[PDB]
Amino acid sequence: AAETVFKQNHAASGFLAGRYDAQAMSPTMFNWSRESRFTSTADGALKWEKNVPATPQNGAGAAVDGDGTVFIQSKDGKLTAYHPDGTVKWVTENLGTTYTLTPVLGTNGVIYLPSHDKKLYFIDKETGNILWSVPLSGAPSSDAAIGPDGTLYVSTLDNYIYAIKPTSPSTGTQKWKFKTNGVVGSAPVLASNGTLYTATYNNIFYAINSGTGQVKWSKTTSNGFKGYPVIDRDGTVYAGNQDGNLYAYTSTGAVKWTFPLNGFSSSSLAIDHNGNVYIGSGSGELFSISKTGNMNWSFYTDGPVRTAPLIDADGNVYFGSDDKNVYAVDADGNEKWRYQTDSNVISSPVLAEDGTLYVGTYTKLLAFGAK
Repeated sequence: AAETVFKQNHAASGFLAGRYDAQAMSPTMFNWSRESRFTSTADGALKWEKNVPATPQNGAGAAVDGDGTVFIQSKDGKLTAYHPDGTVKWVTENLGTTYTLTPVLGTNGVIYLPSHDKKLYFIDKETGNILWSVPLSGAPSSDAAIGPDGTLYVSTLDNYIYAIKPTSPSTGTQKWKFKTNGVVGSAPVLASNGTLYTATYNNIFYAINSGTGQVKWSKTTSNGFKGYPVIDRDGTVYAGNQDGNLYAYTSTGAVKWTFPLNGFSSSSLAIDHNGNVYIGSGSGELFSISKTGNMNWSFYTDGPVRTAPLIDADGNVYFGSDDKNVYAVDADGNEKWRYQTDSNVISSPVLAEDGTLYVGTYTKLLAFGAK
């Protein structure tokens, strides 16, 4: 257990509060504001590095529990639990290859990991033993988002949104399922009013009632949305589109505004307690954009920014780029430090209680400790 509990929301965000491990330091990559409640004095000095070969979907990465244990999947079928000092705590194998997702930490020590084996794994966080699995009709294309009652929402590659009850195979596991029109590119996120949001590469944006699985409203665009959106207190969805614009939709489906990214959207989003939203672009920039759609600042890198940015309690923003640099910037967009590595930084950063920053590439998991 950690000092303070994990919250999905600050005053300016509007995600649906789900049954996540409130005692963990970072129990989920997305479906939360991505503004850490922790500060960090990390100055860019590498604490350690491990070889974690991965191809994470939409910037998936590690999770950290209350004890500081770092859980991360590798594309060799392994789910590894690391102690804070880099030594292995346990390892479970034969869990799925090709693609990597985030091991989401639910209540009662359960890790929820969807597997390319077309299974949803219930894994004990303490030992790494598989409690049971739920079969999926297709390969999963998203992390597991957890509802208030523990329902798990994932998208599958055969064009479905699945609502799975967090129960043993002794009962029916399907709360509902929704056949989507096209390949899901925007993974399910959930808003305070109970709406689930997703989108497909047939250019359809869905607002789905997460209680019944019925479509509230939908919109088509000229191009497809990609990544995990963020939601503000008013229920407005901010989502990056491959046509080069960040869209903002109100909860009723009205277009609040758009902002041009000078390139295809390349990362999922973050929202701070002042209502600013952050997104990376294929143009190489990491944008900070106000709630009214005005650009606060733009940090330039030499490659597409695919890591979903992370904000700490002091307003510093951490991310990585396809120029193979890990970046830390202050709340005004000025560089604090950088770190050159051998592979593209694509696995979104995570912050531990003591300010240790974990971030990953295609080959390595990195750890930047305190100063």
